[PDB]
Amino acid sequence: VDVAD
Amino acid sequence: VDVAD
Amino acid sequence: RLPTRSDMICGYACLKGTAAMRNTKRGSWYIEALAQVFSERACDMHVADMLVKVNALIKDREGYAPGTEFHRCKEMSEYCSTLCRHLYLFPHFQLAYRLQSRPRGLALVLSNVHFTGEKELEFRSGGDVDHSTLVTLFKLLGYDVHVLCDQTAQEMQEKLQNFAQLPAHRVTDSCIVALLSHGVEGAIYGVDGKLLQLQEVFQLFDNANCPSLQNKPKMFFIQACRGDETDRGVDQQ
Amino acid sequence: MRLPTRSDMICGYACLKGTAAMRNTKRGSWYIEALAQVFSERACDMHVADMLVKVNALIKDREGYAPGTEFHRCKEMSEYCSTLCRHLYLFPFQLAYRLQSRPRGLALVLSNVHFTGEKELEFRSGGDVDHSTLVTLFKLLGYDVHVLCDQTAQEMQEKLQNFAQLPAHRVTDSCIVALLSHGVEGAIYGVDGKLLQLQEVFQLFDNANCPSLQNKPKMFFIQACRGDETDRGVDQQ
Repeated sequence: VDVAD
Repeated sequence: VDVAD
Repeated sequence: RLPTRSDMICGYACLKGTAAMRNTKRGSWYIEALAQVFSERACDMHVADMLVKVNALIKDREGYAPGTEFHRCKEMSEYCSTLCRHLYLFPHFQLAYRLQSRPRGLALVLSNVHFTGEKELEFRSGGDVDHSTLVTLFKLLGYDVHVLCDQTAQEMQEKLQNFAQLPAHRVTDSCIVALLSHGVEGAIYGVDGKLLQLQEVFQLFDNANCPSLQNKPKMFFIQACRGDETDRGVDQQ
Repeated sequence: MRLPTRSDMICGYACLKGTAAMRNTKRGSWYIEALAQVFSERACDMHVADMLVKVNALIKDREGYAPGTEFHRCKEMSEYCSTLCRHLYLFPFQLAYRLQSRPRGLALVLSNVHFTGEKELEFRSGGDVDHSTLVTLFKLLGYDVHVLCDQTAQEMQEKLQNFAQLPAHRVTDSCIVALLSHGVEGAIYGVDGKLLQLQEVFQLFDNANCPSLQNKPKMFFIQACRGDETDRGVDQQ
């Protein structure tokens, strides 16, 4: 899944 | 002559 | 669906924190170099590569101002890009932005040269040459050129938004905005010494606020200081 | 002829000022994945700035998969900035930087994935994939790859300086630095939750502090957030 850096 | 912006 | 901002290229006369240099008779180093390259090479070079040639001219130049801190000083220009294709101005078509409309786009040249005293901001001698340079250049490149001179920060913001919202953008393929003034890192001065943040300028033209320009290349050229540091330069080893 | 303090640098950013950069917990960061894909395919016939335009195009089209969270169907935009003065072909000739040395340059890949600070920074799942992807890519492009993992801010400052000061730069033709971590606008986090300002990183490699790399192209790639704003995107009109 996509998450923030 | 050269001056600053 | 699009990100909120894309397809922009922004040329800066100098690096963050530093002064941009201007000759009191010839005009700014960056605008002079920009027009010199664009006039010669717009026919066979895309805009990002043209700005690299500009960088090379600025890297080699040095200040002439005997008796002041600007004598033999240096400057370095830069550009930043969210472009997603080659940007040929076509004054190669398959991998470049579509750029065939007549006009090629609308252009705005906004020059602040005479300041109203509120802060210590000085007359920008040579700014008239910069202004004439870009108006003529952009007309010859096929743009419909709008002009504004000596505006306050509020006038800048209001009239930039008016320009962004013009219906003509629906039927053109590109856009140019040139801002020439005093400034600080990330913002430019109106003639009243009040600041307009550059992020607010770019936002006026983004995919949310300016749907007419979605997926079309948007060029910004910023002739303004970005701080107070004068670059003394370094010897080549 | 003398030089500006800083020139001949290109810096790719995973996201825009104020916004988050996106990372897939299994596939790694969007930006690194696109960078490696484009560079692997096109380094033989496309210069680095033009490849970064192709990377911009990949990022512009991607959208988030994170069902039931604020990142589902989110967007991102990458960018690059450039003080390059010639084409940068990696050559895996005339109008380009010289790039014929063996190795083509030194490369540093600095990855922080495990955080333990008073800041609430989460483990960067997929950061290991980014790290191995870049080490493989830069070896393939002919660079001598140095690596660093899970460094504090002070360790990053000191070891970046040591890397910039290595004698090998005198005879090589280019340099690459990749930094992958959590970040904020203009700075990246060490694993201790303290910040390293990017302006101090670039300074270590500039014409004054790193004379061995004067007039040689220096590439920087920064995989880090630049703010807390999630981009919800815009419908294309």
